[PDB]
Amino acid sequence: KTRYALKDTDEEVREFLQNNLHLQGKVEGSPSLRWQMALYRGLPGREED
Amino acid sequence: APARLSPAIPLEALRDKALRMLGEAVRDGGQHARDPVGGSVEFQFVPV
Repeated sequence: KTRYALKDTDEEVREFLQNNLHLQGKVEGSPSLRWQMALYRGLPGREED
Repeated sequence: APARLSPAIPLEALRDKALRMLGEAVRDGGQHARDPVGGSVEFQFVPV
């Protein structure tokens, strides 16, 4: 969203779709990030490994 | 009179309680709970 706001189009998004890799931070980095990971992992209706 | 002596308490039981208290405190700190024992990190860590 901020890239789109900073004068970018769909071509730039496609080119930079795999540029970022460090965004997948550890689950212990925040006191509430464990809850989000737990709900995203351990639910029958939400399975994404 | 040779003054008096300080009152005595069970040293081993107090030491065991202090050890388990510090263990619980460090476990809570590792778990990163939002509710401190004394309402702040100071009142949880400094006295023990």
